[PDB]
Amino acid sequence: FSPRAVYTSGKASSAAGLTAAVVRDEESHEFVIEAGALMLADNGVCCIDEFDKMDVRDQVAIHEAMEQQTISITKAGVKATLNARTSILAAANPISGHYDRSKSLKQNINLSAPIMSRFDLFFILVDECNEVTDYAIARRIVDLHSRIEESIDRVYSLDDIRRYLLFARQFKPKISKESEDFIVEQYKHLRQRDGSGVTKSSWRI
Amino acid sequence: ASHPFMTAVDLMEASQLCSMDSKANIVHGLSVLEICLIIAMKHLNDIYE
Repeated sequence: FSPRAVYTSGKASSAAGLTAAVVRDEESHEFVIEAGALMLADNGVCCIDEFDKMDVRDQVAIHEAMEQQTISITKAGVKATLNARTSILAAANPISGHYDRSKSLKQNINLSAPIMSRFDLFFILVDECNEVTDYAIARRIVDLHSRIEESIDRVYSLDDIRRYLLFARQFKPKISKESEDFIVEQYKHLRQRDGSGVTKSSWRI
Repeated sequence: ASHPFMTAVDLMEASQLCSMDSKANIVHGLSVLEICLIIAMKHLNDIYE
């Protein structure tokens, strides 16, 4: 759908490559700066799957992407300070593959605290072991493999979805004068929801 | 003083009251507090083998 998007795995992205690669030219002999995948998908979203098969040097070089949305790499006395408003569409993977009910919720993932602190929203796929879950999802697979190009019953085609993408960036909404009192009263609710025990707990807000 | 003969009804009800699950009918006369407790340790038994 969105043309401003990339696709890579864990081992396919080393330390650089997607941010800003630097290598001496062969027909000029001078340290140049090569853009990565985060600079070409400006004002879009980058995709990445399997967040386990990777080292620790690549996560440090991308910490300035979800908090500052900029690239500041000065390597070899060559200044290369750019910026990119690309969102990170990460996809964490459990250690043992499945969510272990015996271990804690922080022992099944490999993400630490500085990584999750700079990241925004964090969702978890709901896992249900009921007889109604597999009974409803199996009906959609049968209707898709038997009725080819006939199971889609959308009310708006894909031609009008891309048209409504430019109207959102026209009239910038404002903030009403009756909403400043509603935000200051909802943050204190999540402040107590964070400290389940005494002070700290799991997700820091 | 109102049963002149016998039938197949007076013998079936006398065999059920002496064969019901005596370990499952004691939870009907409870509130919600102790009912949620016995289910709490049931969930802990699945993770603590």
